[PDB]
Amino acid sequence: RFHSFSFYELKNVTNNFDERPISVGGNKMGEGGFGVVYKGYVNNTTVAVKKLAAITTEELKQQFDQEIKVMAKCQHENLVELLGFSSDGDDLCLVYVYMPNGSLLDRLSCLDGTPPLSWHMRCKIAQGAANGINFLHENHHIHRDIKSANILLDEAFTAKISDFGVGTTAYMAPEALRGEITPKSDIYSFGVVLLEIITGLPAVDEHREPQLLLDIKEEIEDEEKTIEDYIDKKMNDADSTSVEAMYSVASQCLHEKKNKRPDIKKVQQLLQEMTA
Amino acid sequence: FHSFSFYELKNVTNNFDERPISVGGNKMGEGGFGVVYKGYVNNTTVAVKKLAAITTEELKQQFDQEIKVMAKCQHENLVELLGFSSDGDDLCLVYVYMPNGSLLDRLSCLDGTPPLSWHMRCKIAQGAANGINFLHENHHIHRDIKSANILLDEAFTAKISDFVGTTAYMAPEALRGEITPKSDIYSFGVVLLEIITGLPAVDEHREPQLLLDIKEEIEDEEKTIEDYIDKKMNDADSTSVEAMYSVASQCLHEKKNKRPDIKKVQQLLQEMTA
Ligand SMILES: Cc1ccc(C(=O)Nc2ccc(CN3CCN(C)CC3)c(C(F)(F)F)c2)cc1C#Cc1cnc2cccnn12
Ligand SMILES: Cc1ccc(C(=O)Nc2ccc(CN3CCN(C)CC3)c(C(F)(F)F)c2)cc1C#Cc1cnc2cccnn12
Ligand SMILES: [Co+2]
Ligand SMILES: [Co+2]
Ligand SMILES: [Co+2]
Ligand SMILES: [Co+2]
Repeated sequence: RFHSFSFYELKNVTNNFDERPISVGGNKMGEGGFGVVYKGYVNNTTVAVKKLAAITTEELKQQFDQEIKVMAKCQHENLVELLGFSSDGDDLCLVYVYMPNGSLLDRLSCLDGTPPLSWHMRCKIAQGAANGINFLHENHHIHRDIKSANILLDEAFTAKISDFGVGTTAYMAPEALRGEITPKSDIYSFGVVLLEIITGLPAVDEHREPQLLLDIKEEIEDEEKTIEDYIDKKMNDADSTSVEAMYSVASQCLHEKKNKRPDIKKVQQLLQEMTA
Repeated sequence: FHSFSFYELKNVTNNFDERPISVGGNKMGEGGFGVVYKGYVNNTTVAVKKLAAITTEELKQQFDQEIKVMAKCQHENLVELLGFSSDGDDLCLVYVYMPNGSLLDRLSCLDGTPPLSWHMRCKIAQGAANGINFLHENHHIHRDIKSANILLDEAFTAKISDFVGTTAYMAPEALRGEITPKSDIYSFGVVLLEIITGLPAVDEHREPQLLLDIKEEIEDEEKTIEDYIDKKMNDADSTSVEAMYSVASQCLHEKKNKRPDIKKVQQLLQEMTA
């Protein structure tokens, strides 16, 4: 299943856990979630290495085992993969396969000058994220934090659902803001994600009206606006038909009432008929 | 310049097909008192403004005034007027087509074009400043300086164009009716903010709605310029970004006599490039 790494290999491969950012040539790509994450290269693969730091050194462990426990079950083309771990001396380390095209969020915003995603590619990424969510649901997992920053992209730009360390309020369904734990909340957050894919806009912008992307649904329903007004201008290949089809899916996902939202298999089917 | 027969530009524009170019028509846009069409003649891709109805002979006077000013405005950084057509009706002005469109469209990455790098943006700023400087040396006030009026050729060389004012770009004294080149400087400062941020000059749904108001926020230290930098560049170092922001801040001074003149702006952008 998992390759058992030794802490000292992981130390050597991250260049002794170089803390300088990769933009400068170091190995540190991120922080947060009770650990720092470093780019490395092991077993002929570029990898992401999360080294856990120290609150209560036993709850760290708790989280360490939990992640391995859940990641063991979750293996799918459209999920991020846990290569292995190290329970070895000094620290705890988790090793994931590195996705070189980053998050869907960064590419939608064209961070660092990457070219804009085409509509074809956007459609395929939506289908893939839907498939990964479907795997999570079929096997009785709730993601509880679906967002564009939790969708990574590999060399081929295939969607890989991730969960970096109760959710993100700009993506949260009303019932989830009230404490309910259900997959239908995942479907709602995914509807927000589809709005991001269509518009290229972030989910929340404090300096924008509306501040929340989901509210554009209202503006379109009250016919103060239309979807064409919000289409990302950074594509030349987007046809009105399939854009409206994706918007329909997203709108159905964003129903305030959780039992009126489609399940993930329904979404899958609608996104299929979108490009069929 | 070249005198065209009206039927020639009619032939070359597909009889002034008014459908937009995206539909397969020839209409590039709506400017001044006429419509702008794409055409091709004499080994040159051209933009043809056909003027329409406003008193008719004042139309002819504007036509003649444009030919007179553009006839002796030939510069690397200005739009190049190729010719015209005055036989009967209508009046037509022919310019050389700029295939990379306007700075506004490229800053917004319209139709999926890649984002302009920081280096390219700096060279475009310098070129636009050179065009303004040419205009000002020859005692011309532009009166409508905006990113939509900065075109770009195959090499991304900035070309100033014109087709009163745009309120998101206007200096306070220009809003009160004054006519001075110092207003041009203020508008250029807005353009520089656009180049830094990728943001449009006005956004009705944004706080603030006017990009120029970010200066206040930065000066009132509610924010920093790094908060506003376009994310769509990987080559923007903090030093030269802050340098161009300084230039834009000086250009945006409310007191017209406290703004630098165009040559000082050229010097400052120059030093920014190092
Ligand atoms: C450091 C790191 C830590 C954790 C995870 C991670 O995604 N863990 C994960 C945990 C649980 C679940 C499923 N559960 C969710 C909770 N829910 C309550 C139950 C179901 C899933 C899921 F993928 F399946 F979704 C993933 C990924 C990375 C990464 C990475 C990485 C790889 N390449 C790059 C390139 C740039 C940045 N990162 N990066
Ligand atoms: C059709 C057309 C007509 C006119 C002009 C035009 O800019 N005329 C102009 C007239 C006067 C002046 C001088 N100022 C003196 C002081 N006066 C108060 C203001 C005026 C200047 C100036 F360049 F010098 F600025 C320019 C450009 C075009 C174009 C075009 C074109 C070509 N390719 C493309 C690609 C995309 C979009 N457009 N486009
Ligand atoms: Co604020
Ligand atoms: Co001829
Ligand atoms: Co350089
Ligand atoms: Co509104």
